Amino acid sequence: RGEFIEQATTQECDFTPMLTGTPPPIYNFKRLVFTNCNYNLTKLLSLFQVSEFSCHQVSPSSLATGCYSSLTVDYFAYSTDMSSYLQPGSAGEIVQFN
Amino acid sequence: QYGTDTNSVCPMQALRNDTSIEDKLDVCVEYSLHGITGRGVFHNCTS
Amino acid sequence: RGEFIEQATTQECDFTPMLTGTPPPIYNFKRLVFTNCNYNLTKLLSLFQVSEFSCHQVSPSSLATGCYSSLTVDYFAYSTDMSSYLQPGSAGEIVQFNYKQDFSNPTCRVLATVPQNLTTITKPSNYAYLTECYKTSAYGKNYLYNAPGGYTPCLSLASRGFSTKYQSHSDGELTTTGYIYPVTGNLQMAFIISVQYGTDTNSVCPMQALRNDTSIEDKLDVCVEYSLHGITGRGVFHNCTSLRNQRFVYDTFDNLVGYHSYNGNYYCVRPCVSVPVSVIYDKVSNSHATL
Amino acid sequence: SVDMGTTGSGNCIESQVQPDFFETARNTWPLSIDTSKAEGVIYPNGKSYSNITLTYTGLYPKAND
Amino acid sequence: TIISQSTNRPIKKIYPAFMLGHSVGNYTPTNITGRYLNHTLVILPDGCGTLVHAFYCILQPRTQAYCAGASTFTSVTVWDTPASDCANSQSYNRLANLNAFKLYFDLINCTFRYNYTITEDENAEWFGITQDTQGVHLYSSRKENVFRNNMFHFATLPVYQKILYYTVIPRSIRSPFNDRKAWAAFYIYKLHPLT
Amino acid sequence: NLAFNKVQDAVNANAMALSKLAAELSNTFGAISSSISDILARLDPPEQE
Ligand SMILES: *[C@@H]1O[C@H](CO)[C@@H](O[C@@H]2O[C@H](CO)[C@@H](O[C@@H]3O[C@H](CO[C@H]4O[C@H](CO)[C@@H](O)[C@H](O)[C@@H]4O)[C@@H](O)[C@H](O[C@H]4O[C@H](CO)[C@@H](O)[C@H](O)[C@@H]4O)[C@@H]3O)[C@H](O)[C@H]2NC(C)=O)[C@H](O)[C@H]1NC(C)=O
Ligand SMILES: *[C@@H]1O[C@H](CO[C@@H]2O[C@@H](C)[C@@H](O)[C@@H](O)[C@@H]2O)[C@@H](O[C@@H]2O[C@H](CO)[C@@H](O[C@@H]3O[C@H](CO)[C@@H](O)[C@H](O)[C@@H]3O)[C@H](O)[C@H]2NC(C)=O)[C@H](O)[C@H]1NC(C)=O
Ligand SMILES: *[C@@H]1O[C@H](CO)[C@@H](O[C@@H]2O[C@H](CO)[C@@H](O[C@@H]3O[C@H](CO)[C@@H](O)[C@H](O)[C@@H]3O)[C@H](O)[C@H]2NC(C)=O)[C@H](O)[C@H]1NC(C)=O
Ligand SMILES: *[C@@H]1O[C@H](CO)[C@@H](O[C@@H]2O[C@H](CO)[C@@H](O[C@@H]3O[C@H](CO)[C@@H](O)[C@H](O)[C@@H]3O)[C@H](O)[C@H]2NC(C)=O)[C@H](O)[C@H]1NC(C)=O
Ligand SMILES: *[C@@H]1O[C@H](CO)[C@@H](O[C@@H]2O[C@H](CO)[C@@H](O)[C@H](O)[C@H]2NC(C)=O)[C@H](O)[C@H]1NC(C)=O
Ligand SMILES: *[C@@H]1O[C@H](CO)[C@@H](O[C@@H]2O[C@H](CO)[C@@H](O)[C@H](O)[C@H]2NC(C)=O)[C@H](O)[C@H]1NC(C)=O
Ligand SMILES: *[C@@H]1O[C@H](CO)[C@@H](O[C@@H]2O[C@H](CO)[C@@H](O)[C@H](O)[C@H]2NC(C)=O)[C@H](O)[C@H]1NC(C)=O
Ligand SMILES: *[C@@H]1O[C@H](CO)[C@@H](O[C@@H]2O[C@H](CO)[C@@H](O)[C@H](O)[C@H]2NC(C)=O)[C@H](O)[C@H]1NC(C)=O
Ligand SMILES: *[C@@H]1O[C@H](CO)[C@@H](O[C@@H]2O[C@H](CO)[C@@H](O)[C@H](O)[C@H]2NC(C)=O)[C@H](O)[C@H]1NC(C)=O
Ligand SMILES: CCCCC/C=C/C/C=C/CCCCCCCC(=O)O
Ligand SMILES: CCCCC/C=C/C/C=C/CCCCCCCC(=O)O
Ligand SMILES: *[C@@H]1O[C@H](CO)[C@@H](O)[C@H](O)[C@H]1NC(C)=O
Ligand SMILES: [Zn+2]
Ligand SMILES: [Zn+2]
Ligand SMILES: [Zn+2]
Repeated sequence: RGEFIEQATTQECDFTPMLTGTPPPIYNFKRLVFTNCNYNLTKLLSLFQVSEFSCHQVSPSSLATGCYSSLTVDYFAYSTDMSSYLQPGSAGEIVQFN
Repeated sequence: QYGTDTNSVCPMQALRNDTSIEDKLDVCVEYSLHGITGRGVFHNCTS
Repeated sequence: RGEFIEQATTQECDFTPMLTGTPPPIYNFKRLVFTNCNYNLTKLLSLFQVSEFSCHQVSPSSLATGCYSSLTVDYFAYSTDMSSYLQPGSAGEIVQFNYKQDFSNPTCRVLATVPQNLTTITKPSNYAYLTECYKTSAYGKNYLYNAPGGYTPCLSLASRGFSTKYQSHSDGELTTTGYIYPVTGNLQMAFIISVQYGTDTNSVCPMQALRNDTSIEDKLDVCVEYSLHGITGRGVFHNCTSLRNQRFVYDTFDNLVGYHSYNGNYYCVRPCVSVPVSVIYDKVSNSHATL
Repeated sequence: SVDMGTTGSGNCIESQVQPDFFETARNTWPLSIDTSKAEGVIYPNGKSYSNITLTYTGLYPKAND
Repeated sequence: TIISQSTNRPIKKIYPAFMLGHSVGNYTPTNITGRYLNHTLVILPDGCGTLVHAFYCILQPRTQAYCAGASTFTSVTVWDTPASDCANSQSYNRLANLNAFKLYFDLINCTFRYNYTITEDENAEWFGITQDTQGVHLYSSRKENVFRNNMFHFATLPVYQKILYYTVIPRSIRSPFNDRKAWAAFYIYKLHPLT
Repeated sequence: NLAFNKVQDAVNANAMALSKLAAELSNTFGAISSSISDILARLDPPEQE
């Protein structure tokens, strides 16, 4: 089997707000929405030391090789030792109020 | 989100223009057109 | 229900290469394959401090009490804090260029820490892994990715060694880059275990499952649980008189119907409920009979 | 490093390379794969089967190769 | 007989030999292709058709005359002497081909060394080889019944690097002028993923 | 005419069988997608099965 790929040319997605300044608290999280742009995921992921990831109906590897209609990212400052309080179904105050 | 129409948010590693469909007309190929993927055979048609 | 266990006697599996010397880097992992031998899993696991395990289509407890046709183990030095990069579906460089776990067979992923008292294992100087492996092309970098369970194409280039961070080696068309960082504290390792189950005899069994409770002569007329050369089930054995050098007889529908035992007898194998039973009932007299 | 025996000492015997004498038309004896006789078929591992027809996907030679 | 187009002799069965490796290059002195680099898997029959060798070591060429490291090198050919090696079934020389092979190369850092006993006969047979994660697998029709053409697994070799190339080792029998026998040809068919 | 109506009923039944057969290929049946290619592109082998 051969190959056939057609893609339009777009500009670069702006990730500078997330990579500059002080990240906000969890209750005041920052949201970014990207449409009609391209991103260099390798550059972004190299800047960080990942401790854990959990995906639903998708895989991180697929997010580096597939196209989508929209990309939304919410980010905030958070201590890793409180990871359990962000898990689906948690009964803590993080899910209730943050 | 995945849209049935064109998907305009793509990584740079997937940015390519290997549109050599003219030479690959009579062959089963894997196509990736604006976020739409699959397998099929392309036949010259008028529309 | 009774018991019926028949197992052959084999030698001990050789785990000495894994327990001696310096474990290799992730991109140069060592592979061991065991067939027709027995192992003492309790002794092996006691030597290590397990931090996490993840199994697919199998459980660690079952791996200590069951027989298999083959046992494959891949091991290498790996820091525990990079555990997320070994997870299925990761987008990091570890899966792309160092090691991709295969899921075509039941498998387990184990991370463990080597204790100080285990002096037979020697610490390496640094942890190492490859960051990229590509071929030069007109368009740009043509990356080469690891197949599941295979080695990286840049293995020969990586053998030259890395002395500094982001050091690159090239031999023309191929180019690779490596990353190193010192080992602090106790050594940490990784273990990728895979097993296969065969319809024939399974010659790889733990020592805890090595028994010869072949008292089938006294347990003929009773439903029993049998474990014969890795084949398990429930049934009733009937004395019978009876293709090739095989101890198991199967019907067209893959039902176990006949067995050849160590004693020399041949037994018919039937499920614990096999005899048809019908009841003739009369409502007027409230009487019943059996056919 | 397993023991591979005594190291060789001496000279190697000369050989003459004449491919014309081996790949000529007179020494052509073709023999194709006959699927009716199941030539070149590797028996499946583990278990045997008797009086049955099964479909397998594995490594097999092409018919009439 | 290939050496003499006139004489005709009854055909006898002969076993092949192979070298399998992961990378190939040139023989440096003569610039002749077909040199296996790093660890190489070698399968060699011996014992006048009663033994087969299998080892995985680095081949280091020797600079003696007509050997791999010399300028008079033409091919890697293994030979045997039927008068001495195959005089009788009781005094078969089991290391004749191995000794001949050691003259071309020095064997360095061999991981393993295996051998298998073959019963002498004149029946036709089949031989196969594959590779997967577990290692390199050998198949033969002499395992269960030599009068059926089905091949059965009999060995597994601990070679885990992916094998990309193989080369047939030519053989030449130094038979006396009296016998000058003829040898049966063998055919190689490639396997494919098929239903 | 009832007898004339039964002819159209038979034709409609013949059409309905093929309509039922064709429409079932567009259902996801609870999966992330109705296309095998999308499943292979968006997921990894442990979760594709
Ligand atoms: C079929 O394959 C098998 C297995 O590979 C071969 O068996 C080996 O044969 C070699 C000789 O070719 C043996 O090597 C010799 O072993 C002697 C004793 O070795 C002890 O230690 C080893 C390792 O633990 C044990 O396996 C073994 O049982 C003994 O306990 C040594 O004394 C020999 O050294 C002397 O000879 C060599 C010759 O090269 C000299 O270099 C030395 O200086 C010294 O003079 C030698 O190493 C080997 O041990 C055998 N292994 C086994 C497991 O049996 C068969 O030979 C082979 N059959 C064939 C080819 O026909
Ligand atoms: C080459 O020749 C040998 C020798 O066989 C003899 O010479 C042939 C020219 C024929 O005339 C043969 O009939 C004659 O015996 C062949 O080996 C022999 O093959 C036959 C084929 O059936 C074997 O017969 C079998 O023998 C066993 C013995 O237990 C029975 O179980 C079987 O039912 C069957 O009869 C015979 O034993 C075998 N002999 C030896 C010593 O191995 C050989 O096959 C032939 N090769 C080819 C490629 O044609
Ligand atoms: C995504 O981002 C990464 C990181 O910014 C890009 O990789 C980088 O690409 C540049 C330009 O090709 C490389 O610079 C060159 O590096 C070599 C190193 O020897 C040097 O000789 C050259 O003069 C030049 O500076 C850079 O090394 C490289 N970095 C890494 C870590 O690979 C990448 O190209 C981006 N991807 C896309 C698709 O745009
Ligand atoms: C699997 O390996 C373990 C560990 O090597 C084996 O257990 C050990 O078995 C030995 C021999 O039976 C025990 O030694 C004895 O210990 C007592 C302790 O009081 C002492 O009195 C005796 O003189 C003797 O040395 C050893 O303690 C025991 N260790 C542990 C941790 O239980 C085990 O037997 C092996 N399993 C199989 C199936 O072979
Ligand atoms: C692939 O090729 C197409 C067709 O040439 C490119 O589409 C053109 O893009 C340029 C800007 O790069 C526009 O000025 C043209 O109008 C576009 N043409 C059409 C017909 O739409 C497309 O950008 C290329 N994609 C790549 C290089 O990723
Ligand atoms: C269970 O008993 C059988 C039957 O006695 C054992 O099989 C024998 O094993 C010995 C070596 O231990 C061989 O010499 C015999 O030839 C074997 N006999 C047969 C009929 O195969 C078997 O090893 C025992 N299994 C155990 C003790 O785990
Ligand atoms: C192995 O030897 C062959 C020749 O036997 C080499 O091919 C030569 O390559 C040079 C350099 O590009 C050319 O000038 C010659 O014309 C080539 N000769 C032939 C006959 O094609 C080959 O490069 C060598 N390979 C290695 C890896 O050294
Ligand atoms: C496999 O063999 C090749 C060629 O003999 C070796 O490649 C050489 O490696 C040395 C040491 O790193 C380099 O300095 C040479 O330039 C290489 N030569 C060539 C011709 O490529 C390689 O080392 C061997 N592989 C291993 C794992 O030892
Ligand atoms: C065969 O293996 C030996 C032992 O592992 C290797 O010898 C080592 O070679 C390295 C690299 O040159 C030296 O620094 C070591 O000191 C050697 N060790 C010993 C104990 O001699 C040898 O390189 C290998 N031979 C090959 C790959 O051809
Ligand atoms: C450590 C608390 C121990 C609780 C002991 C007794 C509890 C009685 C009932 C408790 C409900 C379950 C609470 C589980 C909370 C998990 C953490 C979280 O999701 O936030
Ligand atoms: C910490 C990085 C934060 C990324 C912020 C924005 C990302 C835009 C899209 C990203 C694709 C998902 C990457 C998930 C990587 C998980 C870790 C791994 O599997 O290697
Ligand atoms: C082999 O090739 C080299 C060039 O790489 C050349 O110098 C040498 O003479 C050649 N040797 C022979 C025997 O042709
Ligand atoms: Zn067409
Ligand atoms: Zn009964
Ligand atoms: Zn095998």
